[PDB]
Amino acid sequence: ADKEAAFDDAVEERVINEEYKIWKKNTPFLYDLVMTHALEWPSLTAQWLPDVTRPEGKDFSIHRLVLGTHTSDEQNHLVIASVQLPNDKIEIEIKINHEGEVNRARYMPQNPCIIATKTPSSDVLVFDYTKHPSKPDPSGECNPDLRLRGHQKEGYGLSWNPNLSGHLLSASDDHTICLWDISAVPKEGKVVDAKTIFTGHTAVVEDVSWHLLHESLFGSVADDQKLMIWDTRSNNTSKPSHSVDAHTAEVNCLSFNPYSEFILATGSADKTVALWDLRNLKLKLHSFESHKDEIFQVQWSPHNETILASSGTDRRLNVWDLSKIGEEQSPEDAEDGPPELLFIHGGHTAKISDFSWNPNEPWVICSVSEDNIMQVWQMAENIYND
Amino acid sequence: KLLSSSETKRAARRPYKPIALR
Repeated sequence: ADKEAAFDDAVEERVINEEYKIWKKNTPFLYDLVMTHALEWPSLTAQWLPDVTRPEGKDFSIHRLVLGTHTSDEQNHLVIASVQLPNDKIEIEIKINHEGEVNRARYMPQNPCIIATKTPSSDVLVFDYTKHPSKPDPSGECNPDLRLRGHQKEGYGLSWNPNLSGHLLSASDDHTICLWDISAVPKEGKVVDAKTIFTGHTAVVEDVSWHLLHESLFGSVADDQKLMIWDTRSNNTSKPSHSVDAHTAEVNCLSFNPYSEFILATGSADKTVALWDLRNLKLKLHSFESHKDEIFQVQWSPHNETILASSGTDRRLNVWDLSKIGEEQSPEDAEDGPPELLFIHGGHTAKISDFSWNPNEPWVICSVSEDNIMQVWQMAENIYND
Repeated sequence: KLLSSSETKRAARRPYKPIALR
């Protein structure tokens, strides 16, 4: 019957708890910081806000995170939490009523009080948290400062242009990518319509990201197994500038390298992260392997150009260092993984839904999983410092 | 040097194995 499945899961859960016990006992040696915090509801999203505040005389600083909720069924919110970090406790500070679970939430670089969210609906909402109360209304009525239309279904991908203030890209399960320019604010239009719609993909579009230097370029990835590079200056929106057979399965994420304008990374259901050179996309630079299941998020370090991290379904977050590619290993070491695999974070015991590198404290990461856990952590300095 | 950086780097890639304190 179906019984074999619930029993096989429970055996798996038992192995998972054993491994967790071992990891926990190992943390004093692997980490200069590990904070575990159980959220009320799981968050599907996490992103550090750009601001830090460092009180005079004090031995910590205060940082903040955009999170969201994912209730079995109860009122859903968009969240801003604060985090106190030791210097050289986690508290919910703002809750905003939200129509369904927050699939993803991202702040506008040019104005961090502005936050876009993706929903179970086709609508892409926009909120400005300074225009809302800290304490949400007990009604649970979601009043968004904007409401963007263009999609027929939900998705995950969401990306603000860091060079053109208010240009928002979005990916959907409808196979399309929509662009909005919310800079064209009306007095109170309170609903916008999509400036452009890109239709090159032939399946669910999992992610989209603006290039960080060139305001006209963006990349998208999809369940058609393709990476596509789009120039907003071309007039053809049904055919990208470049289209690559990126992976042997669904492509769930991409990230542009913040120091190298030609280098990007994609992560896949094929259990690999691929490295790309935009000047010759016909040829993959490298394939990072070690993950045991589908990869859903990939993020370059904001401080270290050769450092990349990836997470997914296998409950692991891996950190990679490109500069170790091709180095020779003993056979004992090669059993553990390729030489560019620098760290495996084993702190989680369920699927990792999102993570974010702290932009103010080098090496600090926040990762969130499906079992409500949020971890903020930093690997031991001798791991990377040599 | 109960624990070397080298054994720490190796442990970084084996998080589910207990760290050997020799």
